[PDB]
Amino acid sequence: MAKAAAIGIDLGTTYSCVGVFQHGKVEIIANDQGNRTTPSYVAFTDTERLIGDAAKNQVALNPQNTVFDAKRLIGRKFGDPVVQSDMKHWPFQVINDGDKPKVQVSYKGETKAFYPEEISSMVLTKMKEIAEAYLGYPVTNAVITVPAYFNDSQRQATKDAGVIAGLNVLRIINEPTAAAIAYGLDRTGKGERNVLIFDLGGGTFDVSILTIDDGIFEVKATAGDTHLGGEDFDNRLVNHFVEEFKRKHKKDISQNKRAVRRLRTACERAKRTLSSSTQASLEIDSLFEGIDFYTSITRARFEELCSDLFRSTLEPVEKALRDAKLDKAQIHDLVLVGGSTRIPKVQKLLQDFFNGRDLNKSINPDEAVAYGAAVQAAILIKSTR
Ligand SMILES: Nc1ncnc2c1nc(Cl)n2[C@@H]1O[C@H](CO)[C@@H](O)[C@H]1O
Repeated sequence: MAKAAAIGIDLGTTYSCVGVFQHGKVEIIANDQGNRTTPSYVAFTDTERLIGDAAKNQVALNPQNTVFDAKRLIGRKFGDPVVQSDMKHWPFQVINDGDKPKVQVSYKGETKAFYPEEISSMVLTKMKEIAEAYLGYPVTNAVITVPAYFNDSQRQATKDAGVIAGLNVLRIINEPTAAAIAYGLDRTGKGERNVLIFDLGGGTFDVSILTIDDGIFEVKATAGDTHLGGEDFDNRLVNHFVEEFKRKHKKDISQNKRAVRRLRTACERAKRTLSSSTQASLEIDSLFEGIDFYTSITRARFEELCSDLFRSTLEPVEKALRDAKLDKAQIHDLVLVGGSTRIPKVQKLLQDFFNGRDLNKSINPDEAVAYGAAVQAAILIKSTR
């Protein structure tokens, strides 16, 4: 029953996703708000702890006590220059507990501090409960994914997050490996198969090159930008619309925190529409000083606004190829991961770079990692019996 069942969890930087493999198919499980992915956010309020959508939904009202980006801290020492640099950009407090970072917040009127693995365990507990509501019984066996570049300390702290969350961690597997499994790229028989995974998420960009030799995965190269993602594209749209509001009304809205956040969420929404329509409409009632902001933007203008950022995704692709010592024509498969890979201009730039090649994109790119983890979790629980 429950003991013969296992879930696959993509514990992402900005969003998490859970899947289950049963009756010959992967089911990506929707949360209680009907969303197939859940924000990797934990909010501490005057009455409760919120996880996911409810936590992300009140981030503007409670920024000091809304934790996100715990994955950037997990398995790291406080003195790590990555931690010291990131801390300057977070509205929540990060404290030092014997060279270990803790996020410090106000919860039910009291000061509390949490290890990154405790924050990530709250996200994992939510994914576990989302799976349990779908299945109708508690599932505790899980495969949890991590970036291919995670070291042993980061892998161990992710496993620790799983244990705190009440999950039996069958295995910690690499995100690009789970994506290659999702497309069945490890079941093509014999001979070395070179796979490139292009993973453009909400806040990070990862390029991975893998060689699959008779089911055995080998990481040949990892490249990318840990601070490039979908939210940089939302921010480019925001600057455009702030400048358009200034041209139409001779008013600067950039200082009105509420106006900027309402514009940001509307921009993120319009950006998604631009992946399937050649225009998107913004409909903001009373954006600033009672002025409605009803406008539109073409896909051509959005592509111009992010042109340099889209083009920058090709440097880590070239870098990964040189590190792996492979030319373009030596790559057998190209896999898209992350919601931002739905952007037509991004697909076109990657396909043209690989000389007109087809892209593996039939699986929802923000779901491919959980899909593969779910497949692996099923194989692993079956072998355990
Ligand atoms: N249809 C889409 N067109 C463009 N961007 C998209 C799309 N869907 C998602 Cl999710 N994202 C973005 O992916 C990230 C999460 O993986 C977020 O930045 C989200 O906006």
